[PDB]
Amino acid sequence: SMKKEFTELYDFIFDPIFLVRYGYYDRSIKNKKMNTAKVELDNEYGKSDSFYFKVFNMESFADYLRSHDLKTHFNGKKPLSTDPVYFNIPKNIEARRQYKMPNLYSYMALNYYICDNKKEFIEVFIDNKFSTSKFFNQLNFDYPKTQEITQTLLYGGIKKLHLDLSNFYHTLYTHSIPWMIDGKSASKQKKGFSNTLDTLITACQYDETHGIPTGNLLSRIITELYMCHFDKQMEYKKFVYSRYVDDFIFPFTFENEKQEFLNEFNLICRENNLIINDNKTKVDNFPFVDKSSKSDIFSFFENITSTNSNDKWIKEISNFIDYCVNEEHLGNKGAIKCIFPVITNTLKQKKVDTKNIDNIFSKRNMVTNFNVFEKILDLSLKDSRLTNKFLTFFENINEFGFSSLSASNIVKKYFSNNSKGLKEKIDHYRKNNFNQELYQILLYMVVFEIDDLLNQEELLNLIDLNIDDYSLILGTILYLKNSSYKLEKLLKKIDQLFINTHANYDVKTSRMAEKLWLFRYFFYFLNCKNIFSQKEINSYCQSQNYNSGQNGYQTELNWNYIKGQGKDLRANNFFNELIVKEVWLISCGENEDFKYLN
Amino acid sequence: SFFENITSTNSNDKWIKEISNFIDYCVNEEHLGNKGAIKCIFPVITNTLKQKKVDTKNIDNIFSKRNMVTNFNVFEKILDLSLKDSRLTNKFLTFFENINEFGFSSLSASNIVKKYFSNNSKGLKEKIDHYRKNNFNQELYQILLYMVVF
Amino acid sequence: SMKKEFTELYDFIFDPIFLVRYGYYDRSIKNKKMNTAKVELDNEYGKSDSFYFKVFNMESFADYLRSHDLKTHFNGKKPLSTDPVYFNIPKNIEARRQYKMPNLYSYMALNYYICDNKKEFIEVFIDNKFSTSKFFNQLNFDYPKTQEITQTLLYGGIKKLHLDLSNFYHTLYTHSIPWMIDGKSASKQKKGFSNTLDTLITACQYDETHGIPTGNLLSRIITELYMCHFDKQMEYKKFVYSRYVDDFIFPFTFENEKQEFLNEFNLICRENNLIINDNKTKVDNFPFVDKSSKSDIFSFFENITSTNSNDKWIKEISNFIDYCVNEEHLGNKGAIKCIFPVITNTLKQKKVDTKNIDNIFSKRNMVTNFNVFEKILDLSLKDSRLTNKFLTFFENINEFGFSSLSASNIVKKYFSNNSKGLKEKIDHYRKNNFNQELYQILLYMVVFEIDDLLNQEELLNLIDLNIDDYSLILGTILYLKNSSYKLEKLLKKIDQLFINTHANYDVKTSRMAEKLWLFRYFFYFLNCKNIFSQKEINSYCQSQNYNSGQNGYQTELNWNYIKGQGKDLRANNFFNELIVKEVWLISCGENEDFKYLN
Amino acid sequence: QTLLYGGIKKLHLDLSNFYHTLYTHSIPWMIDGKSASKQKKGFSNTLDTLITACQYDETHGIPTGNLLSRIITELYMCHFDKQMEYKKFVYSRYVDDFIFPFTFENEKQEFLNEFNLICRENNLIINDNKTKVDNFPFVDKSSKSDIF
DNA sequence: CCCCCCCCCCC
DNA sequence: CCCCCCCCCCC
DNA sequence: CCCCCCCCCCC
DNA sequence: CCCCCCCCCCC
DNA sequence: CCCCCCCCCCC
Repeated sequence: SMKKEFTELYDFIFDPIFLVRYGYYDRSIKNKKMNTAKVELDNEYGKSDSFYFKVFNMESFADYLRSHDLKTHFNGKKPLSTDPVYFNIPKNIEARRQYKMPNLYSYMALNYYICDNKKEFIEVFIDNKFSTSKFFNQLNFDYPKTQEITQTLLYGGIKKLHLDLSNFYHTLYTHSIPWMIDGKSASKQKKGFSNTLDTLITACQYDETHGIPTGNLLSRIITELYMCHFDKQMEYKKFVYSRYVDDFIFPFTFENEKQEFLNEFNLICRENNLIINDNKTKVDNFPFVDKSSKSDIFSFFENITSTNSNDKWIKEISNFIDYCVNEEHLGNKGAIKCIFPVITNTLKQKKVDTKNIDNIFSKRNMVTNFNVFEKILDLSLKDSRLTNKFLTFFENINEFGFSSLSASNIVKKYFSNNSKGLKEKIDHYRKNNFNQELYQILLYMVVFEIDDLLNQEELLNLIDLNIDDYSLILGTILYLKNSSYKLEKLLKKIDQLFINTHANYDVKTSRMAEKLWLFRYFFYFLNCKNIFSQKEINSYCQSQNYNSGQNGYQTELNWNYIKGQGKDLRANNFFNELIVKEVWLISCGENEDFKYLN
Repeated sequence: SFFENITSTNSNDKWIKEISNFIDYCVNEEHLGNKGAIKCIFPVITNTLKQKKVDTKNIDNIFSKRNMVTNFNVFEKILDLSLKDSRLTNKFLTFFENINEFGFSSLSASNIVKKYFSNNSKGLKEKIDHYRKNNFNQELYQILLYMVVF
Repeated sequence: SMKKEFTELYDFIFDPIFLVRYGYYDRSIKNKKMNTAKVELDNEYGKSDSFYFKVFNMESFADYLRSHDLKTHFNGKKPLSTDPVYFNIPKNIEARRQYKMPNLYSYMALNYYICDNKKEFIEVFIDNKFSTSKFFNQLNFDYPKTQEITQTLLYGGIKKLHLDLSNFYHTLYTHSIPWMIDGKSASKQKKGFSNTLDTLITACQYDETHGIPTGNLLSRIITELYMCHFDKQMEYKKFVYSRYVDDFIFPFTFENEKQEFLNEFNLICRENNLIINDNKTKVDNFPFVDKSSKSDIFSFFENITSTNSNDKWIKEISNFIDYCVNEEHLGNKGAIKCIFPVITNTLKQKKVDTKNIDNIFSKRNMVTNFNVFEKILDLSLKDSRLTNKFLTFFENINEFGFSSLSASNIVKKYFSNNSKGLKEKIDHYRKNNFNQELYQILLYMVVFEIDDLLNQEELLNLIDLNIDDYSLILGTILYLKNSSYKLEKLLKKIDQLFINTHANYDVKTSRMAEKLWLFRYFFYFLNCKNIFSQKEINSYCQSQNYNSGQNGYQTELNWNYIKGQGKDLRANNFFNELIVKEVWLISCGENEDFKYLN
Repeated sequence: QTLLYGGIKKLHLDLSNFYHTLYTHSIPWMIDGKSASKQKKGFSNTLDTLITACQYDETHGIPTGNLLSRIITELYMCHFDKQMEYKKFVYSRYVDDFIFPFTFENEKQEFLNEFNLICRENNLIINDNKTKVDNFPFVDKSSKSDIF
């Protein structure tokens, strides 16, 4: 039954371990058996578009949860307020979009509350008919199935009205969530489900009521609940439409239907402080335009075989990249995303031999200096949202036989040829807080062993304020990967950053409820396993004249002393429990020395 | 040449999705100014089904299958396409005649059209009233002819 | 000196009595001597665009303040939370804009706090150089002077960049006010000036942190402080521009200047959760376009004299209206606003005799049935933001000699000819909460003695939920103006409304901290002076079987019983102090019988 | 494609009527420096003399339609390229079709100023109609895959 | 995971 | 035509 | 020339 | 207010 | 109809 498929999917999804192991970084899996009871390191079952799993993942945390219960940390009535990792990404070539990756403690508080009240979500989701977003790309509810549902919903209509909400996630008033769930006139008399949910959301973003912490699956689930209650209001008024998150497709024939729909939709938006993006409002008349047909794209390679020469494969792949970039320019949404999966699947399906793949992607044409890996790398650097897809593509063809040393040399050569523009780019994103672009550049330098772009001085200039946690981690990794440099300068930079960050806070505020919680955990976890040698930390702190004590040297660099400071130590106790059990949140590679090339 | 790389060895699900994408593609072609593209949908689907040499029971499965999760059926999509333009009534009924000869059961088609009409009864009654007041003869004719036939 | 003119203006403005007498309804006066120490009723010195002064004004309250001190009501640390009057107005022919007229108690709390900390505002305003909005159209800082300042600020630039903030007032995060004033990294540790200011603002909108309560002068002053601190940040980075509220005019010559400005402006907007309206972004190249020249408009009437016939005056005025409507269509902002003042000033300056004015505006052409007052009335009904300008124009020409009975008959005839469309309009705005349009129609019916449009049944359908206070007052006035109808049905409607409104609240919430505070004050003030006869209220409440008691009949209609209910009675005590002293907030006319035709 | 790496935007520039209005005495300017035209007998001066002899001592334009003209024009344009490379710019040129890859508007403006300066020095005129910036995702209208 | 056909939307 | 203000729309 | 894959840009 | 020239921007 | 390749335009 339809109901029973929905129920299976939602009992899979609404599990705390699922919700952190794939939810935190917004990962999707296509089969329940992918959710193995072991730590996954060498492969990736998941599909994600934000963060590189081989460096940043929740596998160790999920393994910890699988055997030990952290319910006890999450019984205090008032949820602890914490600062998230602010991580700004491109919306397009011009605009920006803000992610907020919550403190893991606040994430887990919200996570257990949502799984404890999962029926609040599941009854509405299963009763809902208009949402194609209430599957969250999980299991087998992929893009063609959601388009099938949308097509069914658009029956009978000679016209389509398209409506969008402007800046929906990022300006959503969080106290309007209980209005949508329970009725606005019942907000005026807490202790209910929706009020507590709002409180935990604001705790995830430091009691900020402006917007929802975007970039994770719990936020998507809460937003979907909000929007399915919007859908319930519109359905009680007897309207039929398709919604993907905030993209409303209204089928209609007569203008009175359209006008009555617009009045009702305007009314609910005004009641809940929602704003329509009037730029995106458009009526499409039949015959309907469809710019997102992907048939030509996935059938680019029909007439090429493994009997074709490696040169024809190279030129065909190059033409493919140009063709999909042009398709995306023309309005074919997701065409650039399609380049990497379909190249990989064509290489697998045409059954090209490993040594032929090595020749295809490692060949440098002598006259033209052209190499097709370099073209694909430059394409990925054109949009930092493509970082994960590019690195997954590299992983796949490296498995297919493309040598990792050859890839490292190609990326090194690319970076040397473009070093000046790349340094100007790094400076641009550092001044303007373009977090994902800087992250992409540093992650490529970490992955492909680029040690020539930035010297010691620029690397230490990376460790400063207005740098996101992930970039701080990647720069610190770049610095530790170079054995020539000595650790005192990094210790000084990190200490300065920690003190300056704590200076923005009440002196009774715990460190792990503050900004840079993830970098701090990285540091304390490294120090706990002597990559950050305890002797040289002692030397640095002697140089700084810190007073010793019962726990140690009374510095921001000493977790033994830090874990006990602050009035509320709940986040500190949670992260100390993680540190003692050797739960890592940042993967240091197979051999603990920060190499990700396999 | 939409259907060059599909064969009778392809699964019925791929045939369903390929036909759906075909309909969307020709509707977009007609929107872009390709005159007669929507007319082309029915003859070339029928000729592809004949030429790919798909078996009668496979045709029955292709056009009678209701996907349980999505409630999608490809005959219902083609029927709704035909109701989008009443000049398509004859082409739709000829297409139904052809695939019914190809093996698609007439009782299954009747149930599919009945279900479509029940789900859209309110809008269809408003449509009937519209064409009755405004003398839209072919639209009313198409609706009543579907009710007679199915 | 420049400083000393600024100082004079700001010591005039930052006075509590000024800030309520002209600030509450956003009124401007051109001379300090207009701020008389008496109640103004028959004339209006002020200039306002929102609410009709002859019905809604603060003159009685200001007279009360002038002799008695209400500081004592405003010493409790935690400000009482209240609901404002929600009053939605057209933004244009399509979009809407929300006003929130605060509870007078919360207004006065904010008012005294701001005047007590006026130096916080005045130092920044006087030090500011980029704002042409920091004069609030007061005294002699009118439109040409602000344009003079803007012109000076735009010197040296071959290009202008225009930037706007989208939905600035209505989506402003109120906790970002202390960020702008003090620095965002100092929000994390209250008791300071900016935090208390934020708290009083949210108290004005029922502890809602989404947006600023728009439609009054205190909101404009707070928004100007916010924006002048934005200007201080941009000036420290050595940029020069003109700002009107959120309209940024950046003068520049080279594209590097423009790009650096855009990066800095984007950075501050991202820091303070401000969103640029990317639709309004445009660069203008010299030679510069100027679509707002008003020279032809104010010189339409140069070649007409009082020796011209009344027919030529009629036709000239008609052509004038068409010409300014076309000017506004072409992008001449404020051209339609210009119609009424310049017609009035032309009639005064051409020195047309009173009987000639009567003939001009009262003449009905027999063949064409055309009357120029009816055309101007229909123009005003085309945009409800024109209500005040139309009624001021009528007041002026009525003073010039145009008979009020003739105007009443003309408006009556108009309303009879268009009764069907007008009833459909009334229903439209009632279903869709178009508050200002409904207000305009009911205010015309009140002013011009229209008693034929709506019978008793529709008038009682006016008294229901989702109707703003001002429309509720105007409908109740329409009902009391008709002596044929008896008062029991209105008493039943009003009682139902009061009970239903209190049902949305905690049972310990005081009535005058709730929605419909202004309607409730209207009712209680009428009952206190026996327009709402006490005998017939007793009869109604006997019919409803209310239990009597120490104060009276224990109903929502009895202020004696109502004033003592609720845990916090501060708002009730303040409004009871107003009621006892016969301070009215709604003018009932010269002879207390609700006639405004003079 | 290799030359256009690293760029989020492309600037397209063309020279108007390049072959047919090329001042032939500007060839020694491009090859040797304009301030060295004022004191012949050198390579570039003799080359200019033979070109004008091919078109009846006409100094307006280059005799178009043969490979020697293409070689001389390519020498001229590669010296233009040497001037732009010494100022540390990277672009693709086909004859007179300049494809400038860039990311920030300051790069584009500095390139435009330098290019304008050299064009003014050598009596070269930009076809302002063909000037356009393309933003990524880039348009490509010349795919021949369906055709072949 | 298992054992042809895939691959895209949003915030 | 008579005795200021005019003057244009359509088919 | 020799022995699959080609084929187009400019002036 | 008092005693020529005015009149418009925003939210 | 018979025995590969079809299939569209208009009024």
